[PDB]
Amino acid sequence: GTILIDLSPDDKEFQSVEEEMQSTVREHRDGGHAGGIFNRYNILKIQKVCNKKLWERYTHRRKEVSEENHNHANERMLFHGSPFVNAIIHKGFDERHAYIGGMFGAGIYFAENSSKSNQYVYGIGGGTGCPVHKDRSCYICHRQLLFCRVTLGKSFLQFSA
Amino acid sequence: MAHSPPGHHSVTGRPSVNGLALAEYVIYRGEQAYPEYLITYQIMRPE
Ligand SMILES: Cc1ccc(-c2cc(=O)c3ccccc3o2)cc1
Ligand SMILES: [Zn+2]
Repeated sequence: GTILIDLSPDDKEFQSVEEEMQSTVREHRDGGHAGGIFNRYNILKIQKVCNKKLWERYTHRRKEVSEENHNHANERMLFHGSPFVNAIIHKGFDERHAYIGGMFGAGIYFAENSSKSNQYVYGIGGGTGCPVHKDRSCYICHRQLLFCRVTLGKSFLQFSA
Repeated sequence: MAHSPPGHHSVTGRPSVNGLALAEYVIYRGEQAYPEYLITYQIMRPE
């Protein structure tokens, strides 16, 4: 039930997502090992992901959270990078997309820094890099990230290194 | 998948060392996220 609609580079929505993408690139403590060496991206395409069933599943949970938390869903737009991006866009997030070894427990992880999610695009630790050149820093091959809507509700604050 | 801490709906990982790192977040239910944009890109070799 998923369809993908291309945004034009002329569209303000293309431009604002490109800007979140470009402006939240940071350097990473691995020197670019997981995700590659870059300061910016060549954005080739931005598509809106439309799936009614998945959307309603999201908004239902959002309301339950809100009502347990003085009417505050505490919703954010966050990046997600995953080898399972094709399954996620078609079937939604579930336990199969969880980071079992994540530092805050087996759950599904999102990032404010696009460059952080870029590290997971080819797998945890960047896997073996791109399918074609086996290069975690490939400048030729095309990559995909998700920019996602996330409900945090009452978030347990964990201070951490 | 684990559970949220009792009385909470997610975990926020507040960066407490790398001054430039933004926050990271964890949910324990797939239903608390929707994948709104698919961005196709290349990283660019610095000049
Ligand atoms: C199997 C698996 C494991 C982890 C991710 C993932 C994807 C993310 O975008 C991410 C962002 C911040 C911190 C951790 C993150 O982990 C994606 C897939
Ligand atoms: Zn490649």
